[PDB]
Amino acid sequence: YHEEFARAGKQAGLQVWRIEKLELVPVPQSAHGDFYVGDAYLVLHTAKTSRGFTYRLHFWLGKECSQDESTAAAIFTVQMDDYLGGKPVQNRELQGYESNDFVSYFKGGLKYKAGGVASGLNHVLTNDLTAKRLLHVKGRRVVRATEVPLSWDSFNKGDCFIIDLGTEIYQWCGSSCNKYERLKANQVATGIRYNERKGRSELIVVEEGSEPSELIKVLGEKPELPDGGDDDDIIADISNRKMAKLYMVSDSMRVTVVAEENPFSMAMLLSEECFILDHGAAKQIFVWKGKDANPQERKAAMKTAEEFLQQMNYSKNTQIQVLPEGGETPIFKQFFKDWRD
Repeated sequence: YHEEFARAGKQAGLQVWRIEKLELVPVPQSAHGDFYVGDAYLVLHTAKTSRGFTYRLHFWLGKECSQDESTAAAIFTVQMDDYLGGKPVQNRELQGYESNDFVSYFKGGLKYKAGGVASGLNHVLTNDLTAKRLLHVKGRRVVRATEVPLSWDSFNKGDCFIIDLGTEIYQWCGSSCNKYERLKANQVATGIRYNERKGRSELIVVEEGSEPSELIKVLGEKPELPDGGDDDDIIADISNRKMAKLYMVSDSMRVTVVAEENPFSMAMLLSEECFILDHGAAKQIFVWKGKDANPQERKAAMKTAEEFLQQMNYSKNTQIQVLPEGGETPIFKQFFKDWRD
């Protein structure tokens, strides 16, 4: 019913919408990758196949968005899903914990902008040039630029920071950060100048201990810098250990174990029921919904999955992927020894 659903999934490519006071508002192509820290988004990826149209539906939740702001995103995803006839694959995306597939849609990386709809902020593209902000650039695999308070308190020796003053962008490189971190932060700074300023802006690379007068004017005198925190985010352990479990959901919700170790057999998946493939140790849980399974139980898959994490004492930041029968992902299918299409 909401106007945009009519625009959704018509042709191949990526479509980003931001939930603005219970309404779907498109996010322009240039703004793709920028997400407000206090907002909820809907990301739809359309793939053309011979005949077929394959959908990868994602709902991104901001760190500062409310419980009710999060609820609206979940409803919109359910409405979008049945609007697309239960053909799409749904994913709950959490800020700083989003999946590889979601991450792969934005080549320049992710930009976490402070504020949101409550601060009156828009994705409406502007020449701008009046901007004053600070971006903390972190991550080796995935480049994440986070909007941090524009002061020396945010700073650390081991990382790269981008001071965006509008007409000029400063790439502050910490004394103890390597070549890879410098290049990645540069790509973000080049991204602002070209994408947001149209190349009018000027890029100045700044070294710690050598900051210009303009920088120390806004920021003030530079004090001692804390040693760069080593994030060393958890990386999947490679072994011959079979860490996945197969569960069947029996309506609150009751989980019954099907298989105590992967590889699973395709026959275990019954069209009459909803299943949970647990790979919680590797940060991923999958909700497989049978074609002849109860429709009310199918719609509550996201809620069922969140309850599963809580019951099995997993982190609330575990990746949730909801799959319809026949719309299984290559990652889900590979847990099976006898997968047949």
